[PDB]
Amino acid sequence: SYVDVTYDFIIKRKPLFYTINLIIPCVLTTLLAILVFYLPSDCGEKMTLCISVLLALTFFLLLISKIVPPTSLDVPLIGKYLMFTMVLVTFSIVTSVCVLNVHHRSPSTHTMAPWVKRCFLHKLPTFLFMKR
Amino acid sequence: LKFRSWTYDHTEIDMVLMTPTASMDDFTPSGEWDIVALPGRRTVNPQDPSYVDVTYDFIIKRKPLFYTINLIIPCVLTTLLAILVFYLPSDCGEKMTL
Amino acid sequence: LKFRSWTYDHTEIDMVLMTPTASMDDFTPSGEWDIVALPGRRTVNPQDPSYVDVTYDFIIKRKPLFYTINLIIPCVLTTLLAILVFYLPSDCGEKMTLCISVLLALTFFLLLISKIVPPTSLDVPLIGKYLMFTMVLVTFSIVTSVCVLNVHHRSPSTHTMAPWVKRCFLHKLPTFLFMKR
Amino acid sequence: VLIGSSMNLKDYWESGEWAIIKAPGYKHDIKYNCCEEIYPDITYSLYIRRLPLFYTINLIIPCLLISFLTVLVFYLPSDCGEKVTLCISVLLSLTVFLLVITETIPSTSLVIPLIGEYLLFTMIFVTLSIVITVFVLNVHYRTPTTHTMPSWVKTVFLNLLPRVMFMTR
Amino acid sequence: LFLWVFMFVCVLGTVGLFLP
Ligand code: NA
Repeated sequence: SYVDVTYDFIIKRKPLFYTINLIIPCVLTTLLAILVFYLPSDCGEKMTLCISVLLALTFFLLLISKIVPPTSLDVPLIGKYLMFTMVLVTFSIVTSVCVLNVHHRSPSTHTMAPWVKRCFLHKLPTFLFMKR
Repeated sequence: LKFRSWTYDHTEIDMVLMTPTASMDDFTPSGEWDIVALPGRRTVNPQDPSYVDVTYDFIIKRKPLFYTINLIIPCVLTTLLAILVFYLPSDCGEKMTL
Repeated sequence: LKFRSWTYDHTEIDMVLMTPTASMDDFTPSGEWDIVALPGRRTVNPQDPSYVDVTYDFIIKRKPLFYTINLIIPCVLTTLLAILVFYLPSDCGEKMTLCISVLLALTFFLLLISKIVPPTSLDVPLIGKYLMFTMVLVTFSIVTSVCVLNVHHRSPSTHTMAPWVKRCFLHKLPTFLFMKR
Repeated sequence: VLIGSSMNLKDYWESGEWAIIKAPGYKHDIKYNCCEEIYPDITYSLYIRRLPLFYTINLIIPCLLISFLTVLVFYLPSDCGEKVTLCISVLLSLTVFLLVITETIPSTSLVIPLIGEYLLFTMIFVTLSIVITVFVLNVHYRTPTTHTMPSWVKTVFLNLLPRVMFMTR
Repeated sequence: LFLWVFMFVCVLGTVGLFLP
Protein backbone atom coordinates (compact mmCIF):
# COMPACT_ATOMS: atom_id res chain seq x y z
CA SER A 1 0.00 0.00 0.00
CA TYR A 2 2.59 2.54 -1.16
CA VAL A 3 3.05 3.72 -4.74
CA ASP A 4 3.75 7.17 -6.10
CA VAL A 5 4.92 8.76 -9.34
CA THR A 6 7.62 11.44 -9.23
CA TYR A 7 8.74 13.76 -12.01
CA ASP A 8 12.11 15.48 -11.72
CA PHE A 9 12.33 18.86 -13.42
CA ILE A 10 16.08 19.43 -13.69
CA ILE A 11 16.58 23.00 -14.87
CA LYS A 12 19.72 24.86 -15.91
CA ARG A 13 19.87 28.63 -15.39
CA LYS A 14 20.75 31.31 -17.93
CA PRO A 15 23.47 33.21 -16.03
CA LEU A 16 23.83 36.37 -18.13
CA PHE A 17 21.73 38.69 -15.93
CA TYR A 18 23.53 38.30 -12.60
CA THR A 19 26.92 38.06 -14.33
CA ILE A 20 26.61 41.61 -15.64
CA ASN A 21 24.68 43.02 -12.70
CA LEU A 22 26.46 41.40 -9.75
CA ILE A 23 29.68 39.57 -10.65
CA ILE A 24 31.31 42.53 -12.46
CA PRO A 25 30.84 45.06 -9.58
CA CYS A 26 32.00 42.34 -7.17
CA VAL A 27 35.29 41.80 -8.99
CA LEU A 28 35.45 45.58 -9.52
CA THR A 29 35.47 46.39 -5.80
CA THR A 30 37.75 43.40 -5.15
CA LEU A 31 40.14 44.89 -7.73
CA LEU A 32 39.93 48.16 -5.79
CA ALA A 33 40.69 46.37 -2.51
CA ILE A 34 44.44 45.94 -3.18
CA LEU A 35 44.83 49.48 -4.52
CA VAL A 36 45.19 51.63 -1.37
CA PHE A 37 48.87 50.75 -0.94
CA TYR A 38 50.15 52.51 -4.07
CA LEU A 39 48.68 55.81 -2.87
CA PRO A 40 51.23 58.06 -1.12
CA SER A 41 50.63 58.80 2.54
CA ASP A 42 51.32 62.53 2.14
CA CYS A 43 47.92 63.15 0.57
CA GLY A 44 45.15 62.77 3.12
CA GLU A 45 43.10 60.23 1.16
CA LYS A 46 44.38 56.86 2.49
CA MET A 47 41.37 56.31 4.80
CA THR A 48 38.52 57.35 2.49
CA LEU A 49 39.28 54.67 -0.11
CA CYS A 50 39.71 51.91 2.50
CA ILE A 51 36.48 52.69 4.37
CA SER A 52 34.61 53.11 1.07
CA VAL A 53 35.70 49.70 -0.23
CA LEU A 54 34.71 48.04 3.07
CA LEU A 55 31.27 49.67 3.04
CA ALA A 56 30.71 48.71 -0.60
CA LEU A 57 31.60 45.08 0.18
CA THR A 58 29.19 45.01 3.13
CA PHE A 59 26.55 46.47 0.80
CA PHE A 60 27.07 43.69 -1.74
CA LEU A 61 27.06 41.09 1.05
CA LEU A 62 23.70 42.34 2.32
CA LEU A 63 22.50 42.46 -1.30
CA ILE A 64 23.50 38.85 -2.02
CA SER A 65 22.02 37.69 1.31
CA LYS A 66 18.53 38.56 -0.02
CA ILE A 67 18.18 36.75 -3.36
CA VAL A 68 19.66 33.61 -1.73
CA PRO A 69 17.39 31.41 0.42
CA PRO A 70 18.15 31.62 4.17
CA THR A 71 19.32 28.01 4.44
CA SER A 72 22.28 27.06 6.61
CA LEU A 73 22.86 23.83 4.70
CA ASP A 74 25.52 25.45 2.49
CA VAL A 75 26.80 28.94 1.71
CA PRO A 76 27.44 30.12 -1.88
CA LEU A 77 30.84 30.85 -3.35
CA ILE A 78 30.01 34.56 -3.60
CA GLY A 79 29.25 34.83 0.12
CA LYS A 80 32.47 33.05 1.07
CA TYR A 81 34.37 35.21 -1.43
CA LEU A 82 32.97 38.47 -0.05
CA MET A 83 33.69 37.34 3.51
CA PHE A 84 37.31 36.61 2.51
CA THR A 85 37.68 39.95 0.73
CA MET A 86 36.07 41.81 3.66
CA VAL A 87 38.56 40.29 6.12
CA LEU A 88 41.32 41.27 3.69
CA VAL A 89 40.05 44.88 3.51
CA THR A 90 39.87 45.12 7.32
CA PHE A 91 43.49 43.93 7.55
CA SER A 92 44.28 46.54 4.89
CA ILE A 93 42.69 49.22 7.09
CA VAL A 94 44.67 48.27 10.20
CA THR A 95 47.95 48.10 8.30
CA SER A 96 47.16 51.37 6.50
CA VAL A 97 46.63 53.17 9.81
CA CYS A 98 49.73 51.51 11.24
CA VAL A 99 51.83 52.57 8.22
CA LEU A 100 50.33 56.06 8.33
CA ASN A 101 51.48 56.50 11.93
CA VAL A 102 55.14 55.87 11.05
CA HIS A 103 54.96 58.61 8.39
CA HIS A 104 54.46 61.51 10.82
CA ARG A 105 57.21 60.69 13.32
CA SER A 106 59.56 63.60 14.02
CA PRO A 107 62.78 63.87 16.06
CA SER A 108 60.92 66.10 18.53
CA THR A 109 58.63 63.19 19.49
CA HIS A 110 60.26 59.85 18.65
CA THR A 111 63.75 58.42 18.20
CA MET A 112 64.70 55.89 15.54
CA ALA A 113 65.85 52.61 17.09
CA PRO A 114 68.98 50.94 15.65
CA TRP A 115 67.13 47.81 14.49
CA VAL A 116 64.70 49.85 12.38
CA LYS A 117 67.76 51.81 11.25
CA ARG A 118 69.52 48.70 9.95
CA CYS A 119 66.51 46.66 8.73
CA PHE A 120 64.14 48.97 6.82
CA LEU A 121 66.87 50.87 4.95
CA HIS A 122 69.47 48.32 3.76
CA LYS A 123 68.08 44.78 3.54
CA LEU A 124 64.47 45.16 2.34
CA PRO A 125 65.00 48.08 -0.12
CA THR A 126 67.61 45.93 -1.86
CA PHE A 127 65.18 43.00 -1.54
CA LEU A 128 62.10 44.80 -2.92
CA PHE A 129 64.00 46.72 -5.68
CA MET A 130 63.78 50.24 -4.24
CA LYS A 131 67.43 51.40 -4.51
CA ARG A 132 66.81 54.86 -2.94
CA LEU B 1 -18.51 55.38 -7.42
CA LYS B 2 -20.71 54.24 -10.32
CA PHE B 3 -23.64 52.08 -9.22
CA ARG B 4 -25.56 50.28 -11.97
CA SER B 5 -27.29 46.90 -12.30
CA TRP B 6 -25.90 44.27 -14.73
CA THR B 7 -29.20 42.37 -15.23
CA TYR B 8 -31.73 45.08 -16.04
CA ASP B 9 -31.71 48.45 -17.84
CA HIS B 10 -33.65 51.71 -18.15
CA THR B 11 -36.35 50.07 -20.27
CA GLU B 12 -37.04 47.70 -17.35
CA ILE B 13 -36.13 49.50 -14.09
CA ASP B 14 -35.67 53.14 -13.25
CA MET B 15 -33.09 54.17 -10.67
CA VAL B 16 -34.09 57.26 -8.67
CA LEU B 17 -31.73 58.89 -6.19
CA MET B 18 -33.55 59.54 -2.91
CA THR B 19 -31.31 62.01 -1.05
CA PRO B 20 -28.80 64.21 -2.92
CA THR B 21 -25.96 63.46 -0.47
CA ALA B 22 -24.72 60.38 1.36
CA SER B 23 -25.51 60.10 5.05
CA MET B 24 -22.74 60.68 7.62
CA ASP B 25 -24.74 59.37 10.60
CA ASP B 26 -22.29 56.53 11.30
CA PHE B 27 -19.06 58.10 10.04
CA THR B 28 -15.90 57.93 12.11
CA PRO B 29 -13.26 60.53 11.18
CA SER B 30 -10.19 58.73 9.88
CA GLY B 31 -7.62 61.25 11.13
CA GLU B 32 -5.78 61.03 7.79
CA TRP B 33 -8.28 62.54 5.32
CA ASP B 34 -11.19 65.00 5.35
CA ILE B 35 -14.40 64.50 3.41
CA VAL B 36 -15.68 67.90 2.33
CA ALA B 37 -18.65 66.99 0.12
CA LEU B 38 -20.40 63.77 -0.92
CA PRO B 39 -22.82 64.58 -3.76
CA GLY B 40 -24.68 61.98 -5.76
CA ARG B 41 -26.28 62.28 -9.15
CA ARG B 42 -28.34 60.34 -11.68
CA THR B 43 -26.90 59.87 -15.17
CA VAL B 44 -29.01 59.11 -18.24
CA ASN B 45 -28.20 59.50 -21.93
CA PRO B 46 -30.64 61.06 -24.38
CA GLN B 47 -30.40 59.43 -27.83
CA ASP B 48 -29.21 56.25 -26.04
CA PRO B 49 -31.93 54.40 -24.10
CA SER B 50 -31.39 51.51 -21.64
CA TYR B 51 -28.88 53.38 -19.48
CA VAL B 52 -29.44 54.20 -15.82
CA ASP B 53 -26.54 55.19 -13.56
CA VAL B 54 -26.09 56.56 -10.04
CA THR B 55 -22.69 58.11 -9.36
CA TYR B 56 -21.47 59.29 -5.96
CA ASP B 57 -18.57 61.74 -5.78
CA PHE B 58 -16.24 61.68 -2.79
CA ILE B 59 -14.32 64.95 -2.61
CA ILE B 60 -11.52 64.49 -0.10
CA LYS B 61 -8.80 66.79 1.23
CA ARG B 62 -5.55 65.53 2.71
CA LYS B 63 -4.73 66.72 6.25
CA PRO B 64 -1.32 68.30 5.35
CA LEU B 65 0.84 67.88 8.47
CA PHE B 66 2.38 64.38 8.36
CA TYR B 67 4.13 64.91 5.04
CA THR B 68 5.03 68.48 5.99
CA ILE B 69 6.94 67.30 9.07
CA ASN B 70 8.77 64.60 7.07
CA LEU B 71 9.17 65.54 3.38
CA ILE B 72 8.93 69.36 3.32
CA ILE B 73 11.16 70.53 6.20
CA PRO B 74 14.14 68.45 4.93
CA CYS B 75 13.22 69.51 1.38
CA VAL B 76 13.30 73.23 2.24
CA LEU B 77 16.23 72.49 4.57
CA THR B 78 18.73 70.84 2.21
CA THR B 79 17.82 73.35 -0.51
CA LEU B 80 19.18 76.25 1.57
CA LEU B 81 22.66 74.64 1.60
CA ALA B 82 22.91 74.54 -2.21
CA ILE B 83 23.99 78.18 -2.72
CA LEU B 84 26.05 78.01 0.48
CA VAL B 85 29.06 76.30 -1.14
CA PHE B 86 30.22 79.58 -2.70
CA TYR B 87 30.78 81.48 0.55
CA LEU B 88 33.12 78.73 1.76
CA PRO B 89 36.84 79.36 1.10
CA SER B 90 38.75 77.38 -1.50
CA ASP B 91 41.76 76.97 0.80
CA CYS B 92 40.24 74.57 3.33
CA GLY B 93 39.46 71.62 1.08
CA GLU B 94 35.87 70.96 2.16
CA LYS B 95 33.86 72.30 -0.78
CA MET B 96 33.49 68.98 -2.59
CA THR B 97 32.11 67.38 0.60
CA LEU B 98 29.27 69.89 0.87
CA LEU C 1 -15.33 46.60 20.57
CA LYS C 2 -18.96 47.33 19.58
CA PHE C 3 -21.24 44.29 19.70
CA ARG C 4 -24.77 44.70 18.34
CA SER C 5 -27.16 42.94 15.98
CA TRP C 6 -28.06 43.91 12.35
CA THR C 7 -31.50 42.14 12.17
CA TYR C 8 -33.28 43.11 15.36
CA ASP C 9 -33.44 46.34 17.34
CA HIS C 10 -34.28 47.60 20.84
CA THR C 11 -38.03 47.33 20.22
CA GLU C 12 -37.65 43.57 19.65
CA ILE C 13 -34.66 42.38 21.74
CA ASP C 14 -32.97 43.60 24.89
CA MET C 15 -29.21 43.26 25.36
CA VAL C 16 -28.18 42.88 29.00
CA LEU C 17 -24.53 43.20 29.98
CA MET C 18 -23.98 40.62 32.72
CA THR C 19 -20.70 41.55 34.41
CA PRO C 20 -19.21 45.07 34.47
CA THR C 21 -15.73 43.88 33.42
CA ALA C 22 -14.64 41.36 30.81
CA SER C 23 -13.03 38.34 32.43
CA MET C 24 -9.31 37.57 32.31
CA ASP C 25 -9.37 33.83 32.80
CA ASP C 26 -7.58 31.97 29.98
CA PHE C 27 -5.38 35.01 29.33
CA THR C 28 -1.80 34.47 28.16
CA PRO C 29 0.42 37.51 28.82
CA SER C 30 1.34 39.23 25.58
CA GLY C 31 4.94 40.19 26.38
CA GLU C 32 4.71 43.55 24.60
CA TRP C 33 1.49 45.00 26.02
CA ASP C 34 -0.22 45.01 29.44
CA ILE C 35 -3.94 44.90 30.08
CA VAL C 36 -4.66 47.20 33.02
CA ALA C 37 -8.48 47.42 33.04
CA LEU C 38 -11.26 46.05 30.84
CA PRO C 39 -14.53 47.94 31.42
CA GLY C 40 -17.71 47.37 29.46
CA ARG C 41 -20.88 49.41 29.04
CA ARG C 42 -24.32 49.36 27.42
CA THR C 43 -25.16 52.34 25.22
CA VAL C 44 -28.75 53.39 24.52
CA ASN C 45 -29.84 56.78 23.18
CA PRO C 46 -32.85 58.54 24.73
CA GLN C 47 -35.09 60.22 22.14
CA ASP C 48 -33.82 57.57 19.68
CA PRO C 49 -35.45 54.14 20.16
CA SER C 50 -34.46 50.94 18.30
CA TYR C 51 -30.85 51.28 19.46
CA VAL C 52 -28.85 48.61 21.31
CA ASP C 53 -25.11 48.44 21.87
CA VAL C 54 -22.63 46.67 24.13
CA THR C 55 -19.13 48.12 23.95
CA TYR C 56 -16.02 46.81 25.68
CA ASP C 57 -13.08 49.13 26.31
CA PHE C 58 -9.53 47.77 26.35
CA ILE C 59 -7.09 50.22 27.90
CA ILE C 60 -3.64 48.85 27.17
CA LYS C 61 -0.29 49.99 28.56
CA ARG C 62 2.97 49.28 26.72
CA LYS C 63 6.00 47.51 28.13
CA PRO C 64 8.37 50.20 26.85
CA LEU C 65 11.88 48.80 27.35
CA PHE C 66 12.44 47.64 23.74
CA TYR C 67 11.80 50.94 21.97
CA THR C 68 13.55 52.76 24.83
CA ILE C 69 16.74 50.69 24.59
CA ASN C 70 16.72 50.82 20.77
CA LEU C 71 15.60 54.37 19.93
CA ILE C 72 15.73 56.75 22.90
CA ILE C 73 19.44 56.21 23.64
CA PRO C 74 20.65 56.80 20.02
CA CYS C 75 18.33 59.84 19.85
CA VAL C 76 19.94 61.54 22.85
CA LEU C 77 23.31 60.30 21.55
CA THR C 78 23.08 61.99 18.14
CA THR C 79 21.53 65.04 19.80
CA LEU C 80 24.49 65.22 22.21
CA LEU C 81 26.82 65.18 19.21
CA ALA C 82 25.25 68.42 17.84
CA ILE C 83 26.64 71.15 20.14
CA LEU C 84 30.08 69.67 19.61
CA VAL C 85 31.26 70.94 16.19
CA PHE C 86 32.16 74.32 17.73
CA TYR C 87 34.87 73.05 20.07
CA LEU C 88 36.66 71.62 17.02
CA PRO C 89 39.27 74.06 15.67
CA SER C 90 38.96 75.35 12.12
CA ASP C 91 42.69 74.82 11.51
CA CYS C 92 41.89 71.15 11.00
CA GLY C 93 39.81 70.15 8.01
CA GLU C 94 37.14 67.99 9.63
CA LYS C 95 34.29 70.35 10.57
CA MET C 96 31.97 69.99 7.57
CA THR C 97 32.30 66.19 7.67
CA LEU C 98 31.02 66.15 11.27
CA CYS C 99 28.21 68.64 10.59
CA ILE C 100 26.90 66.86 7.46
CA SER C 101 27.18 63.49 9.22
CA VAL C 102 25.15 64.63 12.25
CA LEU C 103 22.44 66.03 9.96
CA LEU C 104 22.47 62.74 8.01
CA ALA C 105 22.01 60.64 11.16
CA LEU C 106 19.19 62.89 12.40
CA THR C 107 17.31 62.66 9.08
CA PHE C 108 17.87 58.88 9.18
CA PHE C 109 16.28 58.55 12.62
CA LEU C 110 13.42 60.82 11.50
CA LEU C 111 12.69 58.60 8.50
CA LEU C 112 12.98 55.56 10.79
CA ILE C 113 10.53 56.94 13.38
CA SER C 114 8.07 57.98 10.65
CA LYS C 115 7.76 54.28 9.71
CA ILE C 116 6.75 52.72 13.06
CA VAL C 117 4.33 55.62 13.74
CA PRO C 118 0.91 55.76 12.03
CA PRO C 119 0.53 58.39 9.26
CA THR C 120 -1.99 60.58 11.06
CA SER C 121 -2.04 64.33 11.64
CA LEU C 122 -3.67 64.46 15.07
CA ASP C 123 -0.29 65.22 16.63
CA VAL C 124 3.30 64.23 15.90
CA PRO C 125 5.06 62.30 18.69
CA LEU C 126 7.57 64.08 20.89
CA ILE C 127 10.44 62.19 19.24
CA GLY C 128 9.55 63.59 15.82
CA LYS C 129 9.16 67.12 17.18
CA TYR C 130 12.45 66.78 19.07
CA LEU C 131 14.32 65.59 15.98
CA MET C 132 12.78 68.38 13.88
CA PHE C 133 13.99 70.97 16.42
CA THR C 134 17.47 69.43 16.55
CA MET C 135 17.62 69.15 12.74
CA VAL C 136 16.87 72.85 12.22
CA LEU C 137 19.49 73.56 14.91
CA VAL C 138 22.12 71.45 13.08
CA THR C 139 21.35 73.30 9.82
CA PHE C 140 21.93 76.63 11.57
CA SER C 141 25.13 75.06 12.92
CA ILE C 142 26.25 74.27 9.35
CA VAL C 143 25.64 77.81 8.10
CA THR C 144 27.37 79.40 11.10
CA SER C 145 30.27 76.94 10.75
CA VAL C 146 30.77 78.00 7.14
CA CYS C 147 30.56 81.63 8.27
CA VAL C 148 33.12 81.05 11.05
CA LEU C 149 35.39 79.14 8.65
CA ASN C 150 35.41 81.99 6.14
CA VAL C 151 36.84 84.43 8.71
CA HIS C 152 39.63 82.00 9.63
CA HIS C 153 41.21 82.06 6.14
CA ARG C 154 41.31 85.86 5.68
CA SER C 155 44.81 87.08 4.76
CA PRO C 156 46.20 90.62 5.14
CA SER C 157 46.87 90.85 1.39
CA THR C 158 43.21 90.45 0.37
CA HIS C 159 41.20 91.88 3.28
CA THR C 160 41.26 94.86 5.64
CA MET C 161 40.26 94.41 9.28
CA ALA C 162 37.55 96.98 10.01
CA PRO C 163 37.58 98.96 13.29
CA TRP C 164 34.25 97.56 14.50
CA VAL C 165 35.50 93.96 14.60
CA LYS C 166 38.60 95.43 16.30
CA ARG C 167 36.51 96.99 19.07
CA CYS C 168 33.99 94.12 19.37
CA PHE C 169 35.57 90.72 18.67
CA LEU C 170 39.03 91.43 20.08
CA HIS C 171 38.58 93.38 23.33
CA LYS C 172 35.07 93.18 24.80
CA LEU C 173 33.98 89.60 24.04
CA PRO C 174 37.27 87.83 25.01
CA THR C 175 36.75 89.39 28.45
CA PHE C 176 33.00 88.68 28.40
CA LEU C 177 33.52 84.98 27.57
CA PHE C 178 36.59 84.40 29.83
CA MET C 179 39.06 84.03 26.96
CA LYS C 180 41.85 86.50 27.93
CA ARG C 181 44.13 85.84 24.90
CA VAL D 1 -6.83 9.24 23.56
CA LEU D 2 -3.42 9.66 21.97
CA ILE D 3 -2.38 6.88 19.61
CA GLY D 4 1.38 7.19 20.03
CA SER D 5 3.39 9.43 22.31
CA SER D 6 4.75 11.92 19.76
CA MET D 7 3.94 13.58 16.46
CA ASN D 8 4.73 11.52 13.36
CA LEU D 9 7.86 12.67 11.53
CA LYS D 10 7.82 9.79 9.05
CA ASP D 11 6.62 11.86 6.06
CA TYR D 12 8.43 14.99 7.27
CA TRP D 13 9.70 17.13 4.41
CA GLU D 14 13.04 18.55 5.62
CA SER D 15 13.21 22.32 6.21
CA GLY D 16 16.85 23.35 5.77
CA GLU D 17 16.59 26.17 8.31
CA TRP D 18 15.11 24.65 11.50
CA ALA D 19 16.02 21.25 12.94
CA ILE D 20 13.47 19.42 15.10
CA ILE D 21 14.89 17.99 18.32
CA LYS D 22 11.71 16.56 19.86
CA ALA D 23 7.93 16.92 19.62
CA PRO D 24 5.98 15.22 22.42
CA GLY D 25 2.25 15.20 23.04
CA TYR D 26 0.46 15.38 26.39
CA LYS D 27 -3.17 14.88 27.41
CA HIS D 28 -4.73 17.27 29.94
CA ASP D 29 -8.16 17.51 31.60
CA ILE D 30 -8.72 21.18 32.39
CA LYS D 31 -11.56 23.26 33.80
CA TYR D 32 -12.33 26.76 32.54
CA ASN D 33 -13.72 29.63 34.58
CA CYS D 34 -16.67 30.13 32.23
CA CYS D 35 -18.10 26.71 32.72
CA GLU D 36 -18.68 24.20 35.50
CA GLU D 37 -17.47 21.07 33.67
CA ILE D 38 -14.17 19.47 32.69
CA TYR D 39 -12.91 19.58 29.09
CA PRO D 40 -10.06 17.40 27.79
CA ASP D 41 -7.37 18.48 25.34
CA ILE D 42 -4.13 17.30 23.74
CA THR D 43 -1.06 19.56 23.54
CA TYR D 44 1.86 19.02 21.16
CA SER D 45 5.18 20.76 21.74
CA LEU D 46 7.69 21.26 18.93
CA TYR D 47 11.22 21.94 20.18
CA ILE D 48 13.22 23.30 17.27
CA ARG D 49 16.64 24.86 16.84
CA ARG D 50 17.91 27.31 14.26
CA LEU D 51 20.86 26.14 12.19
CA PRO D 52 23.16 29.19 12.61
CA LEU D 53 25.18 29.72 9.44
CA PHE D 54 23.16 32.23 7.41
CA TYR D 55 23.30 34.77 10.24
CA THR D 56 26.84 34.23 11.52
CA ILE D 57 28.19 34.92 8.01
CA ASN D 58 25.92 37.93 7.35
CA LEU D 59 25.19 39.57 10.73
CA ILE D 60 27.81 38.59 13.36
CA ILE D 61 31.18 38.53 11.55
CA PRO D 62 30.70 41.96 9.85
CA CYS D 63 29.31 43.43 13.09
CA LEU D 64 32.25 42.15 15.15
CA LEU D 65 34.67 43.06 12.36
CA ILE D 66 33.56 46.69 12.35
CA SER D 67 33.25 46.86 16.14
CA PHE D 68 36.96 46.01 16.29
CA LEU D 69 37.63 49.36 14.55
CA THR D 70 36.40 51.69 17.32
CA VAL D 71 39.70 51.42 19.22
CA LEU D 72 41.93 51.72 16.14
CA VAL D 73 41.37 55.50 15.97
CA PHE D 74 43.79 56.35 18.75
CA TYR D 75 46.91 55.08 16.98
CA LEU D 76 46.27 57.37 14.00
CA PRO D 77 48.31 60.70 14.37
CA SER D 78 46.48 64.00 14.64
CA ASP D 79 48.71 65.56 11.97
CA CYS D 80 46.57 63.77 9.40
CA GLY D 81 42.96 64.82 9.02
CA GLU D 82 41.18 61.44 9.14
CA LYS D 83 40.59 61.05 12.93
CA VAL D 84 36.85 61.97 12.44
CA THR D 85 36.02 60.18 9.14
CA LEU D 86 36.84 56.79 10.68
CA CYS D 87 34.75 57.46 13.80
CA ILE D 88 31.79 58.81 11.81
CA SER D 89 31.92 55.82 9.46
CA VAL D 90 31.94 53.18 12.19
CA LEU D 91 29.15 55.02 14.08
CA LEU D 92 26.88 55.15 11.02
CA SER D 93 27.65 51.53 10.09
CA LEU D 94 26.70 50.36 13.60
CA THR D 95 23.50 52.41 13.25
CA VAL D 96 22.65 50.61 9.99
CA PHE D 97 23.30 47.20 11.61
CA LEU D 98 21.03 48.28 14.48
CA LEU D 99 18.31 48.98 11.90
CA VAL D 100 18.85 45.50 10.42
CA ILE D 101 18.65 43.77 13.80
CA THR D 102 15.50 45.65 14.79
CA GLU D 103 14.08 44.59 11.43
CA THR D 104 14.79 40.90 12.11
CA ILE D 105 13.73 40.36 15.76
CA PRO D 106 10.29 40.91 17.39
CA SER D 107 9.47 43.82 19.71
CA THR D 108 9.06 41.73 22.87
CA SER D 109 10.11 43.88 25.83
CA LEU D 110 10.57 40.92 28.22
CA VAL D 111 14.33 40.42 27.68
CA ILE D 112 16.85 42.06 25.37
CA PRO D 113 19.09 40.13 22.95
CA LEU D 114 22.81 39.89 23.59
CA ILE D 115 23.54 41.16 20.07
CA GLY D 116 21.38 44.26 20.46
CA GLU D 117 22.97 44.89 23.85
CA TYR D 118 26.38 44.56 22.17
CA LEU D 119 25.37 47.04 19.46
CA LEU D 120 24.15 49.58 22.04
CA PHE D 121 27.36 49.07 24.08
CA THR D 122 29.59 49.63 21.05
CA MET D 123 27.59 52.69 19.92
CA ILE D 124 27.90 54.28 23.39
CA PHE D 125 31.65 53.75 23.49
CA VAL D 126 32.24 54.90 19.91
CA THR D 127 30.29 58.11 20.65
CA LEU D 128 32.49 58.61 23.71
CA SER D 129 35.45 58.01 21.39
CA ILE D 130 34.43 60.84 19.07
CA VAL D 131 33.87 63.22 22.00
CA ILE D 132 37.41 62.33 23.12
CA THR D 133 38.95 62.73 19.66
CA VAL D 134 37.51 66.22 19.16
CA PHE D 135 39.17 67.19 22.47
CA VAL D 136 42.53 65.78 21.45
CA LEU D 137 42.28 67.58 18.09
CA ASN D 138 41.66 70.81 19.99
CA VAL D 139 44.66 70.10 22.25
CA HIS D 140 46.95 69.40 19.27
CA TYR D 141 46.27 72.50 17.12
CA ARG D 142 47.16 75.05 19.79
CA THR D 143 49.78 77.81 19.68
CA PRO D 144 51.38 80.09 22.32
CA THR D 145 49.93 83.16 20.57
CA THR D 146 46.39 82.07 21.53
CA HIS D 147 46.75 80.03 24.74
CA THR D 148 48.91 80.00 27.85
CA MET D 149 50.15 76.63 29.01
CA PRO D 150 49.33 75.88 32.69
CA SER D 151 51.67 74.64 35.41
CA TRP D 152 49.94 71.40 36.43
CA VAL D 153 49.96 70.16 32.82
CA LYS D 154 53.77 70.39 32.80
CA THR D 155 54.03 67.72 35.51
CA VAL D 156 51.07 65.43 34.80
CA PHE D 157 50.72 65.23 31.01
CA LEU D 158 54.47 65.59 30.40
CA ASN D 159 56.43 63.99 33.28
CA LEU D 160 54.16 61.75 35.36
CA LEU D 161 52.38 59.82 32.60
CA PRO D 162 55.11 59.09 29.94
CA ARG D 163 57.17 57.33 32.62
CA VAL D 164 54.12 55.11 33.20
CA MET D 165 53.05 54.67 29.57
CA PHE D 166 56.68 53.98 28.47
CA MET D 167 57.09 56.91 26.07
CA THR D 168 60.04 58.93 27.53
CA ARG D 169 59.95 61.67 24.83
CA LEU E 1 30.25 82.65 21.21
CA PHE E 2 28.02 80.46 19.06
CA LEU E 3 28.96 77.46 21.22
CA TRP E 4 27.48 79.15 24.30
CA VAL E 5 24.45 80.48 22.37
CA PHE E 6 23.44 77.16 20.81
CA MET E 7 24.13 75.29 24.06
CA PHE E 8 21.74 77.56 25.98
CA VAL E 9 19.09 77.35 23.24
CA CYS E 10 19.40 73.55 23.06
CA VAL E 11 19.04 73.15 26.85
CA LEU E 12 15.92 75.36 26.89
CA GLY E 13 14.59 73.41 23.91
CA THR E 14 14.98 70.04 25.63
CA VAL E 15 13.33 71.42 28.78
CA GLY E 16 10.44 72.99 26.86
CA LEU E 17 9.81 69.82 24.88
CA PHE E 18 10.15 67.23 27.67
CA LEU E 19 8.30 69.32 30.27
CA PRO E 20 5.55 66.69 30.52
NA1 NA F 1 35.52 62.46 3.80
